[PDB]
Amino acid sequence: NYTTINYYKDSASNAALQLTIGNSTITNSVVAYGRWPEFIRDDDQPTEPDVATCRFYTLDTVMWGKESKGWWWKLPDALRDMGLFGQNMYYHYLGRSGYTVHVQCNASKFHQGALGVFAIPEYCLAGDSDKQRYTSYANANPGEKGGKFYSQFNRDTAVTSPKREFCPVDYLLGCGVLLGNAFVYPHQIINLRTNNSATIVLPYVNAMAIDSMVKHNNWGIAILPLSPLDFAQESSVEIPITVTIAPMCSEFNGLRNVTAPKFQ
Amino acid sequence: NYTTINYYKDSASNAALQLTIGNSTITNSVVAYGRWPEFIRDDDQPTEPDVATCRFYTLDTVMWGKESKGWWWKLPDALRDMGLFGQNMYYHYLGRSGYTVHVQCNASKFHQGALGVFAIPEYCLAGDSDKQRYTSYANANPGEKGGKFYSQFNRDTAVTSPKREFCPVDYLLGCGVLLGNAFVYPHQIINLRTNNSATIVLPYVNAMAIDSMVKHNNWGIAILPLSPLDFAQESSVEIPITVTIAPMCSEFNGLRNVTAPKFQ
Amino acid sequence: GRSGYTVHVQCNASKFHQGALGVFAIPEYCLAGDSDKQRYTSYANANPGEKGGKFYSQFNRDTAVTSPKREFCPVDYLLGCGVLL
Amino acid sequence: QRRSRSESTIESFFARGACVAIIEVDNEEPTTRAQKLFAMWRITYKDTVQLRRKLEFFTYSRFDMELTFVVTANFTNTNNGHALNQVYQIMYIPPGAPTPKSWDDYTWQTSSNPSIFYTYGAAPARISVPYVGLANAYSHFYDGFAKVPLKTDANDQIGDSLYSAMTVDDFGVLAIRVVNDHNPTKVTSKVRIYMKPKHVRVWCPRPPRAVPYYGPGVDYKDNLNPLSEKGLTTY
Amino acid sequence: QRRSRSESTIESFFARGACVAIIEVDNEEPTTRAQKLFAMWRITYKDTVQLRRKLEFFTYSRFDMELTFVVTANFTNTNNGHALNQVYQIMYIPPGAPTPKSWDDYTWQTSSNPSIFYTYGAAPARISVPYVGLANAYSHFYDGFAKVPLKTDANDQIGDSLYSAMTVDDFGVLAIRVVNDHNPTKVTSKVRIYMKPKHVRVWCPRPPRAVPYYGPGVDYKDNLNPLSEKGLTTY
Amino acid sequence: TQDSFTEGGYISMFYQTRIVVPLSTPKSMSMLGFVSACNDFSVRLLRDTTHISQSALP
Ligand SMILES: Cc1cc(CCCOc2c(C)cc(-c3noc(C(F)(F)F)n3)cc2C)on1
Ligand SMILES: Cc1cc(CCCOc2c(C)cc(-c3noc(C(F)(F)F)n3)cc2C)on1
Ligand SMILES: N[C@@H](CCC(=O)N[C@@H](CS)C(=O)NCC(=O)O)C(=O)O
Repeated sequence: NYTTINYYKDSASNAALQLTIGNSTITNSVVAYGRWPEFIRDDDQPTEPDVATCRFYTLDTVMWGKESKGWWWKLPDALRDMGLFGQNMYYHYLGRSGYTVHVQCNASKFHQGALGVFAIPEYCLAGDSDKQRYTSYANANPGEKGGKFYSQFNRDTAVTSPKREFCPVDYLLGCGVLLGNAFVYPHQIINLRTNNSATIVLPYVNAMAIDSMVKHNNWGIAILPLSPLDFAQESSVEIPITVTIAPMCSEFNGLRNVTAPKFQ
Repeated sequence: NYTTINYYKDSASNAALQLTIGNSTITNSVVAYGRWPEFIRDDDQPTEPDVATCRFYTLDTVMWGKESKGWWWKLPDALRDMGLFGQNMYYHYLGRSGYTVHVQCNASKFHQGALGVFAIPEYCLAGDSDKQRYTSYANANPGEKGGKFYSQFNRDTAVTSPKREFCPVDYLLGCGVLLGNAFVYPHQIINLRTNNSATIVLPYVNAMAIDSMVKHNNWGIAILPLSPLDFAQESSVEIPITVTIAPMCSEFNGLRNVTAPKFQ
Repeated sequence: GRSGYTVHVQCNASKFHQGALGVFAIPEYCLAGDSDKQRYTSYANANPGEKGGKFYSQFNRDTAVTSPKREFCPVDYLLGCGVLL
Repeated sequence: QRRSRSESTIESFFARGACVAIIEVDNEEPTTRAQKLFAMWRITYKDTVQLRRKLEFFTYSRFDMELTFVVTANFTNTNNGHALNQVYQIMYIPPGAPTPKSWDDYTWQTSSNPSIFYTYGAAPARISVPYVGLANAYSHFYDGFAKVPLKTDANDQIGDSLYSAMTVDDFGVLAIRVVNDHNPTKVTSKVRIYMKPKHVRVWCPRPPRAVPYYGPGVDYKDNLNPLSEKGLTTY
Repeated sequence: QRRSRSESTIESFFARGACVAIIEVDNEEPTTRAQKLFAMWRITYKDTVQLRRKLEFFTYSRFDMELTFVVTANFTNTNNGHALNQVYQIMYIPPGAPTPKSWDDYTWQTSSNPSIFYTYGAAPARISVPYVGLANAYSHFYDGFAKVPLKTDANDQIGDSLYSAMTVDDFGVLAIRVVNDHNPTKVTSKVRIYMKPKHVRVWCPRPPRAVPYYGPGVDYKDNLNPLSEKGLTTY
Repeated sequence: TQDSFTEGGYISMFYQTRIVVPLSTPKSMSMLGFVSACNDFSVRLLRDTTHISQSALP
């Protein structure tokens, strides 16, 4: 074989069913990257509410019709005002947690339509102005209500009082990539002719073992209608969509006074 | 592992309580660098007065008030006129010795103040003129009396008859460095509410095993008030400070006629 | 709910001061009212919270039927419950 | 035998040098008006689009770096004389270190900052850098801010920060100068920097960019119609 | 794993080249008036401030040295012709050895003194030096004199000496010349010397300099207010 | 260097009780502060400092 000896001392120089959680119960699931949520490994005492925070919280129901273009949420932003989980978030400097997301949508055998649910790590969205990275904290953290997609890019032509809001586009996924490839991310498809619910399990993903839960969002959830809703020969159709999220294996550290962000 | 062979023959080319001493007795201590004074190792017969020179000598008492800015002494300069130690100094060409320094200052429970005592190797002070390194031997070796610090730099604007004297500054330690870092040197703190005395043990420190004691000073002692003196609601307060120094493990060599420096 | 407690009382003075404080922990500490009506104290007045309450050297009856205060009237030497201190 | 996937590995996928910086430096007589006697470049991989697009296939990465420098010089006028061979100095300034204000200030002593002296006409310069990430991996995408506005803040500018940015200064800068004095004739030079990742690990694959980049972020402005026309039943 | 202190060692702290000398040498027709045909530089590390400040963290030191030389040349006029590649001679003159009085005197025979001949356009010159201290370690600070005045001295100048100085001549000097004869056109050149300590040992740590240096000693003249303003109860 | 993404926190001091002195005693006093590192401290990526400068060569 060919001979090789490394000269320098540095390595760089070298040549190259029912699910019950806590006091909540909901009656196949998808695990992101095949990794179940877990606590920090062996390699300041953390606080861990075993059941006061690891349970299912239900968000506000939304309506799906013939003109809906999609919805998106950010985690852990969406759960900032849910029981003691939010209190622990705002009373500590460092936090960590995984999630279990459950999407519910029921219809009849005479309806038709398909929804795509995508879980995206580090889901960064585009703005609505010539200025770059000018979106504000308040607009980037809607909370429980979340946001919506659009079919076109509407530039905010107002220099007097810029809105500083996102302008996602459905077929660009709001980030400049084609929607067809979004299936690279963890995903589920709800087809009304086969099923009525979707489930995803998300572990903690980040470049650090633990990070602030207030200034950084680890996950994004996007729901988009792949096929339009229809029902018999009716002009208008509307059905509800519900989202339920459960924290799992949550840890907090850095206890001090409480944080009170200015949301408008 | 990486392979390496040295080619050149030269290494440089290679890639990279009561303490009693002699007939003196004084009724925790600090050892500089954790090294006790010792005689020269195995690696002209030296002369060594075991007890005629290794004993405590007391200097002149000074007064501490509300405007005092500090005091400094040089060793072995301060002991040049102390018994047979000075005679041995001036009758020999080479000398060596360590020291034990004891600072005494007593007050009442209703006084307050703090003193910092610092032992500095190769304590070089700044001048008082535009000319550089122009200080004279007589002014640089005050002797028992020692010198004092100042709160500002007073330039000697007199070319007719320059004084050629030091101009130390308290917050610059007289050498261009911040006083707060002087604790890098061996040090003691005398706080009137806890103690009334300080003790330091200094070994012999120099680039040579033995050196002349007349043209080179090995140690400097600096005393500075870290907190101002106060007493009840009195306008003026003065208390005495005393210094006692004991040579330890002293050796001399190079006997010839006596040296008589011209001190003014 | 259930819990135990650790209570720490701090009070510092000089060598030239003098005085003595007694701290007592009482289970089921029930206090007396300030009116002829019996057990008429209100929830709000019986749960002051962090501020707490104070004792008195005498019993001051609340002679107001129009708008009764419904407050405790503890007495120092009776411990506020009818027993000697 | 059977076909192998040797060349589709991450290491093979990133085993090429890519340009990230073109920097202009001039040697001439100093004057009152603005000049390019020394240049300062902020380190980043987003100036170009090829290596950026290749890297953005993944969310997290961890690698060492190999940097190569190619220098090309030329004249500007033809009635001033000639020049002797020049020497170029390249200094790395990490965050917090003092920055030059002139081509001959004390900062060029480089007592602690690493520096390269390159002689024109020799082989292109080359150095290697280890992984210097504060966290356990580099983050190509960061959904968050560096400050959080608070209700008790005096004004709204205390907590304002750019979206999807970690630090104002990251990885420092590079300062390039010509050590030689000025000849009577002006001489221009360009330094091209080529970067090669080594010992690469990646996490969280991501769909590639489909529309032209617009700034350091994910914003898009123009040319949002990439796909072309074709018949449904046309081969 | 756990974090290491590999890069905070003394050897790593001093493992960089630092400039200590910039020397000008000219090649032109000799004339009656003063010229720079050959230059002599006194060896020291106090000309600059970065390496000096790094070294003054300690009272005593012991190390070997690595020296590197970078040469850059240029023209001055444009109506005299051109020149061929030049050769530079660098000679080390220890104390007591004869010193040149002209660019072509016998002293350049360098029968015993070491010398380096450098050809312009080649790689920067480099050499290594061992520890050459008379004592057991180098003394960055010396509180004393070299002479002691005596009562029997005829005058006061017999025993006068500079404070905090050991020897008038220490470590010798370096003499640099251009071996080639003079072309019809003048050519200027600068030699930059970079120094790297190796095999370093230190003793008696010392607080660093806080105010600008003023001369070889510890004297201070101006800018004695380094710290800035801040609020006592301001974060 | 100063950076919000790597801020460390805040240090504050308050009176738990007040300072009490008897008569014939000073009512004002001074306090000093010191800082140091522990055995679990490390640094990385040597660079030049901004605390020393130069304008002319000797
Ligand atoms: C992700 C990612 C990684 C990077 C670049 C990290 C490396 O940054 C550098 C570079 C480009 C050069 C040097 C460098 N070291 O030395 C020199 C010099 F000697 F050439 F000046 N340059 C040091 C770092 C940390 O940027 N984004
Ligand atoms: C402390 C301290 C250490 C020093 C410098 C000591 C080394 O001095 C030299 C230098 C800088 C160069 C040479 C030298 N030897 O050879 C050459 C030449 F060949 F390049 F000429 N230069 C020799 C000594 C002793 O200065 N202060
Ligand atoms: N600009 C002045 C100062 C030049 C100079 O020598 N500067 C010193 C510091 S004051 C230096 O080290 N410059 C960087 C270098 O040229 O290596 C001049 O050209 O005369």
